Amino acid sequence: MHARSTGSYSLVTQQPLGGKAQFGGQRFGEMEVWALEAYGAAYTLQEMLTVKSDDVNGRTKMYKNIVDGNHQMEPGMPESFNVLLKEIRSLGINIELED
Amino acid sequence: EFDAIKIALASPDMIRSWSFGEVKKPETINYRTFKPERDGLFCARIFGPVKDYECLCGKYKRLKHRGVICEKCGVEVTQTKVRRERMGHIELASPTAHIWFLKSLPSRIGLLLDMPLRDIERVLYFESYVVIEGGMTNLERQQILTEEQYLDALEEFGDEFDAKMGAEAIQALLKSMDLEQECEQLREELNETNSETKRKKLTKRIKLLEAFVQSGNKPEWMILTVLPVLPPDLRPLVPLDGGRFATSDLNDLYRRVINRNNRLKRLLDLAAPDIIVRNEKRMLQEAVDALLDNGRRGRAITGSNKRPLKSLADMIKGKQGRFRQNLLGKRVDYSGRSVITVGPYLRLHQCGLPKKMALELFKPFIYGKLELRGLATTIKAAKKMVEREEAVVWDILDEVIREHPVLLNRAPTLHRLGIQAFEPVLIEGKAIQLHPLVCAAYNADFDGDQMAVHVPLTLEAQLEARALMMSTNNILSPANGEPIIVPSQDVVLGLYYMTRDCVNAKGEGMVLTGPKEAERLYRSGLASLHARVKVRITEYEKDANGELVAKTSLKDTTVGRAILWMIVPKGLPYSIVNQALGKKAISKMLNTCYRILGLKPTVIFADQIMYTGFAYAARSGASVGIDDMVIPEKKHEIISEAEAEVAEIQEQFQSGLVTAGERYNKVIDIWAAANDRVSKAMMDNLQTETVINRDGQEEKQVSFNSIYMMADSGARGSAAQIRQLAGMRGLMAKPDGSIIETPITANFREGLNVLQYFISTHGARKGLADTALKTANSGYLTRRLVDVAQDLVVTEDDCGTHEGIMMTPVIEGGDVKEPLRDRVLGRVTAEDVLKPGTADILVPRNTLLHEQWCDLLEENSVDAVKVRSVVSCDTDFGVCAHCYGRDLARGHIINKGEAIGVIAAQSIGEPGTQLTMRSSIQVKNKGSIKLSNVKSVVNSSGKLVITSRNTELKLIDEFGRTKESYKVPYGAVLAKGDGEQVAGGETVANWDPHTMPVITEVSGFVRFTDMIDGQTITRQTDELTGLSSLVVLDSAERTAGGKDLRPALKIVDAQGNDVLIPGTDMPAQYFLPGKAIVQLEDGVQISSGDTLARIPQTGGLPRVADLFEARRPKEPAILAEISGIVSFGKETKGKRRLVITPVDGSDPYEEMIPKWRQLNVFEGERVERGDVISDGPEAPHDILRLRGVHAVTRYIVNEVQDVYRLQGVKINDKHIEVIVRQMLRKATIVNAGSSDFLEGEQVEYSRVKIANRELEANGKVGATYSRDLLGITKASLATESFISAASFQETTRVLTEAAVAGKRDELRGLKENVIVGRLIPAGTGYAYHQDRMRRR
Amino acid sequence: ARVTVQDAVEKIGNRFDLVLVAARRARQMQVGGKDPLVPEENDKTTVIALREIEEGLINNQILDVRERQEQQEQEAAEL
RNA sequence: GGAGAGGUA
Ligand SMILES: [Mg+2]
Ligand SMILES: [Zn+2]
Ligand SMILES: [Zn+2]
Repeated sequence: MHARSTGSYSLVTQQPLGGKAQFGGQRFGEMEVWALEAYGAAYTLQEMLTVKSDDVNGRTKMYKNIVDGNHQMEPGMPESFNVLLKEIRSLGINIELED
Repeated sequence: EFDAIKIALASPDMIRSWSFGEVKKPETINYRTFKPERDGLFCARIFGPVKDYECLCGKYKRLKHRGVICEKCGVEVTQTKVRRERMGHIELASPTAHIWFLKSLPSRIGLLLDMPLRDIERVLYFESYVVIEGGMTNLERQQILTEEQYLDALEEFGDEFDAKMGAEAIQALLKSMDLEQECEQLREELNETNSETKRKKLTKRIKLLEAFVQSGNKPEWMILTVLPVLPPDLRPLVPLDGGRFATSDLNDLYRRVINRNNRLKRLLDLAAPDIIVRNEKRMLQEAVDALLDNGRRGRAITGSNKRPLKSLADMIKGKQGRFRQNLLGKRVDYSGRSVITVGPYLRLHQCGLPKKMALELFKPFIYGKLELRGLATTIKAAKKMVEREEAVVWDILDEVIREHPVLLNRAPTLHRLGIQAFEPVLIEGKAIQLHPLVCAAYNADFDGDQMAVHVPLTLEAQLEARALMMSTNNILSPANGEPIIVPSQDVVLGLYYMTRDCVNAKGEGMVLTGPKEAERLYRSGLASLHARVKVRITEYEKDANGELVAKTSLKDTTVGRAILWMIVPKGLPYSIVNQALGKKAISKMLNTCYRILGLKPTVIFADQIMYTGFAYAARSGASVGIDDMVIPEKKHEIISEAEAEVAEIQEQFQSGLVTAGERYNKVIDIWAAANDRVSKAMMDNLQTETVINRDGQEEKQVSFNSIYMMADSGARGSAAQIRQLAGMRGLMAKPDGSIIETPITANFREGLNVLQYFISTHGARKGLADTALKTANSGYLTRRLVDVAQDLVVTEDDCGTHEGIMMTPVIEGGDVKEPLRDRVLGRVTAEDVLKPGTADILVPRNTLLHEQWCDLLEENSVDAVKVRSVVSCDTDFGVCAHCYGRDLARGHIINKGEAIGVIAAQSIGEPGTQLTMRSSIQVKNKGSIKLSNVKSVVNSSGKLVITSRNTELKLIDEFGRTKESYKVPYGAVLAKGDGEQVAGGETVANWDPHTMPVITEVSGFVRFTDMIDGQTITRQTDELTGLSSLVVLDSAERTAGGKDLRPALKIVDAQGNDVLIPGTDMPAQYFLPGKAIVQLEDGVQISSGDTLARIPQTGGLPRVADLFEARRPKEPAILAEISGIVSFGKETKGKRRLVITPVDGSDPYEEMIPKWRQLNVFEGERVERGDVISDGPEAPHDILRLRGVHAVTRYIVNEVQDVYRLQGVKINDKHIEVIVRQMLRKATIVNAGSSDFLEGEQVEYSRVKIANRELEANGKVGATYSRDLLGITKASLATESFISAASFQETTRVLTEAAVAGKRDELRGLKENVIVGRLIPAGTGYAYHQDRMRRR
Repeated sequence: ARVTVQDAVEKIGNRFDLVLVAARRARQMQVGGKDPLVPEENDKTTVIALREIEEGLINNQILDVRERQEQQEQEAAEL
C-alpha cells in the first residue's frame, strides 16, 4: 500500500521518480494511454501527461491554483520533448518548429 | 502557437549559428574543488552559470548584475536553466563522414554518388585511393586504386591528375557534382534501354536526386566538419557519493574524440609523415562513428563488463529510447497502488478506499478547504495539522470526497474496460475494496492482484470521468453487444439452486396469494425453499405505447422462483423466471431487461440480483465432500474388457498377421471407445442418481450432488474436469505430439501411480510454457495492430454513395455457422431490399437494421443483403457515420468524432491470449435440390457427370430459402438433375478422390493420333491382366525423337472424319499429357463421360499474425492472370511455359511454371481470369489486383472470423473491415493524364482521389491509379506524418530518409498530438480541434 | 446523489458536447460568482450543473443566449 | 542515474 501526491523529480527528465523506496509515483503506461483514447476522454489524458507530470511552470501554477480553490491549468509544452529536440539537433539533423 | 515541424540537414554554418562557444579540453572536473574546468567539456563561460545569478569567480553574485559578464570568467550572470539549452561545437581538424548516411541500407551516399558501398568504405578507411577527376589521361571520373596502384599511377602519370583517399576525397566528389544536370541525363537514359532492372535503379536514383533539389539541402553537408555537442545538463555527471562519480559513457566518448582531435591537430602542426596522420585520421573517423552510433561498425566499444556504451543513436531506439520510455508513457503524480478485496456490500458505482491513501492523495484539496474554513492561515501550519491529522481533518476529508471520482486500473490493461472511474468510500483498512461484478471486466482474481489509483484534478476531467468512465455507463462490451456484467460464478450458483424443485418437499401442493406469502412461509420454515405451489402473480406488459398494462394470473411454480420474482422490475414476462436459471439464462435475462427498460432499472436489478444470490447461496450451504466423487460401478469391468481386447490385437501382431501401425491405430481407437463409454456411464449414473418417493411409491429426478450442481449450473468447470475427477482421465500425448498407446486409467479420487503422474506433469509443463510464450507474442501483435489504425476517426455524417457488400449467412458445407440476422444487425442498408413478393419494397435503402427490422427479414426469409460497409466510404481522412453503422457500445447510431480505429484494434487484440499457438454426398433433409455452375453431361447409366470445378449444390426448403450447401468435386456422378426433390438421408453424389481421369463428352471411336511407340509412347502393356496398355511418355521420359509432335486423341466415328464439339465449330481432340496411361485401343467406341486415360494424383495465433501481415504463402496456387485461351511454349527450361491469348486482345503474357504443378486445364480450353491454374493457398495481393476490393476483404474477414469462432469468441466484422481499409490505403499510378504525377509514383490514395475528382470539374482527365495492399508493418511506415513512424520501430531508417527528404509534419494524427501533449482531435477535444481548424 | 447521466444525454444526444457545456456552466458557478437554479443538497458543483442540464432549463443554446445577454449588459454597464 | 541477479500478478 503506497501513495504519492507530489514529491521529488527526476533530473534529466522532469517526471516523478519511480519506486516505493523513493517517494515515487505510478507509471501511466502506453496501453493505458490507448485505453483513454478509446473512450472519448481527451481533457483528462492531456492533463495527466502534461501538467501532472512534466511541464514545470504548468504544475507550479497548478499548485497555486489548487491552493487558491480554482481548478484550471495552462498546458505549455513538455520538457522531455525539448530534450528530444536538443538530442536530435546534436546529430547533424536541423529540426525545429515552424511559425 | 507553432503549427508544424520541419526537419532537414544542417550546414556547418548553421551549426556554428547554434553554438555558444567551442570546446577544446577533455578535462571536466577537478575532484577537489567541484567547479568545472576553464573551457573543458563542462564550462561556465561557454554554457552558463552553475547557480542562479552567480558569477563563477563570484565577483558579482546578485540579480542586480543581470545581463553583464564577468571579466575573470566571461560568464553571463543569469538563471541556470541556460545550462540546459546551450550547445557547444567542436572544430574537427579533418573532414569526416556521417555514419548514418553511409550504412543506412540503402546508403544515400552510395547510390547518390552511384558507387558500390564496399568501395566507399575502403576509401573512407584509408586503404584505397580514388581519382577525383583523373582527366586528360587514361583515368576516369571516379576510378579506384590500391596503394601500389596509386604510386604506380602517379609515377607513370605524375601530371596534374589527383587521386585522394578519405572523407576529403568524398567531399570533393560530392561538392564537385551538378545535381540537375545529372537529373536530366539520368531521366533521358531511363527513357529506355532498358527497363529490366535499370528501370528500378534509375527510378530510385532519380527520386533521390529530384528530392535533393526539391529541398534546400546541399549533398556535401553529409560530411561533418563541425560537431555539435549536447548541453551538459542533459548528460549530467551524477556523483556516486563515494567521493567518485558514475560512468556517464557519453562524456567518455566526448573526451575520447576530443583527444583524437587534439592529437591530430598536434601532428598536423608538426607535419609528421603521411602514414601517421593517416592512421590518426582513421582513428578519429572511428571515434566519430562510435559517438554518433556505436555498434554499427563491426566492433562496438565498452568500458567495463564487456557491455557496449550508449551512443546518441541509442538514446532514441528501443524501449529505453525517449519515445517509448519518457515521451509516450510517463510517471505521474497523484497516484496510489494497493491490493484489492471484495467487500460485496458496495453499490456498483462506488469502491472502497483506505483512509491513509485517501488522505495522502487529496492533500492540496485539504489545504484549500482548511484555509477556506480559516483553521490555518498559511500552508505550513496547514501542513503540520494534516501531518498530525487532527480529528477535524477527517470530516474535512469526508467533505472533499463527497462527489469526487477517481480512476482504477489493473496492470495488463488489454481493452477499453481495463480502466474505469468510481466514486470513493473511505474504509479503515489498507486494501482497496472492489465491487465484485466488475472483476470479470477487469479479469481480476483475488489471488494477490494489485491495482493502481489515479485522481482527476481539473473540473473537465471530473466531468469526463462521471459522464464517460463511470462504471454504470459501461455494461456492453464494445467488441459485441453482449453484456459484460454477467453474474460470474457464485451468485449464479445461488440462483440456480434457488430455482430448482424437489419432487416432494415440505409444504407441497398448497396455494399462495403472492410472493410475499412465499417469503414469509420460507422464513418461518414451514415450506422448503423449492416445492411446487400454485401462486397468483401480476405481469406487466407494455405492448401499448409505453403503457404498462398489468394483468394477473394464477401460475404454478416453485416457491424459490416466486420469492425471486419480487426483485425483477415491472415490464418483464414471468416466463423469464420460470426455468432452472443457468448462467446463460441470467445473461439473456439481463440483456432483455436492458433492451426493454433502458439503463437504470437494469443496473438496480443487477444489484438486487447480486445481493439475493449471495444471501441464498450462503443459505444453501452447498459444500463439496469426497463422497460426491461417485465412481461408476461398471468402470472396472469396462476397463478389463478393453484390456482383454487389446491383448488379442497384440497377439495378432505377435504372429505377424497384422502390421505395427495398424496395431497402434486400432489400440488407440478401442481405447478411445472404452474411455467414451466410461465417461457416458459415470455421467448417467451421476446426473439422475436421485430416486425419491413422491408420496406414491418411487420416482427419480435430476441429482443434487454438489459437483453436478456446480457443473451444470455453469459456475465452474465443463464436463471434462468432472470426467477426469471421476472417470479415467483419457490418453496423454508425449512431447513430440505422439499419443501414448496406454492411457491413464486412474481418476483423481483414486491416486495415480508414478508413471501416470510423470506423463501428466509433462503435459502440464507443455501447457504452461505455451501460455507464457503465447501472451508474450500476443502483446507484440496488438501493439503492432493499434499502431497502424490509430489515426482513423469518424468525422462525417454521410458520404452519399450506393456501393456496399452482399452480407449472407455463412455456410461451411455443413449447417449455417452463423445466421444472417447477426451479421447485419446494426448496419445501415445500401439498397432497399425487396421481399420475395418481388417488386415489394420491404425496407428503405438507408435505414438502420435494428432488431425489429431484423425480425421482419427473418419472417420474410431473406438470403443476402446489400449493406454499406466501411471499406468503401467516400470520406477523406475519415468515414461518414452511415458507412460505419451503430455504436455497438450503446443502442443508437455512432456519434460524430469517435475513434473507431483504436477500439476496433483493442477488440481484435484482446482475445488473442485465449487462442492456441501450435467420398459421397449424404443430404439429410427433404427439399428441392439446386445446382450452380453446371457444365455437365449424362453418362451411360443415365446419371449426371459434371465437368466444371466450382459447381455448387444447394438444398433449399419448400419456402425457397437456401438451407444447405456443399461443394461438388469435379467429375462426380449425380443421381438427380436440377430442381428435383430429395429425401432425408438420400445419397445424391459420388466420386473417386484418388486418381484423375481423361473423361470425354460424346460417344464415338477413339483414335491414337500422333502416338508412335519409341519416341512418343511406350507399349507398357499390362502383364498382370493382359489388356492393351500404352503410356504416353513425359518430356524427360520421351527421347529427343518425338519432341516436336503433340500426342492427342480426337473423337472420331466410323467414317473416319473428326467428330465436332457440341455447339462450337472447333474440332474435338483431347491432348494427352505426359504419363498418360491409355488402356483403350484404336478406332474403338467409348460412350459419353468416360475416362479415356488415367493420370495419378496452421490455425493458431500465427495464422492471424501472417494473414494480417499479408505474407505470401509457401505454395501459391497460381491463378488465371487474364481471360482467353491457354497454350504452351518453350518447355523444360527448368520449368514449363504457358501463354494466354484473349479472343481479340493482345497476348504478350506468358508464365514459367514449376514442373510440380498439376494443371487441371488444357491448352484447348478458354479460361476466364481468376480461375485456379494450380492448387493450394492463395495470395491476397493477386486476389486484390484481379478481383477488386470487395473480394479480398470478404476473403480476409471470412478467414479471420473462421479462426476466431473456431475457438468460440464473438467479434463484429466492422473492427476487421476498418483494419483492411487502413491496410489498402495506398495506390500506384498507371497513367497521369492531365494530372501532374510521375508514372511509377506510389502516392497516397486520398490525394489522387481528390485531385482527379476536382480535375473532372474542369475539362481535364485525371490519372489511372491502381490500389495496393501492404502488411501493416509496412503501411504504418509509409505514412505522411514522419513523427508517428519515428515513435514506431526502426527510428533510424525512417528518420534518416525523412531528413534527406526534408519532410515537414503537420500534426493532425493522434499519436503525434499525444507526443506534443495537446487535445486529441478525437473525443471531447474533437469539437475544439475542429473549431480551431475552422479558425484558420 | 448522481449515479447516471442517461437523462442528460437524452436532453443532449451526443455525449461529448455534454461534458463541455456542463464544464462551462460549472466554471461559471465555481470561480464565477454565480448561483444555482436547483436546490442543492450539500453537493458539489459538477453534479449540480449536471442536474441543471437534466431538467433542461440549461442547455448549450440557452447558455449562449445568457452569455450574450450578460455581455450586452456589461457593455451597457460601462457608460 | 545506469547495469546485473532474483522475485510477484
Ligand atoms: Mg491473480
Ligand atoms: Zn567572475
Ligand atoms: Zn460513407
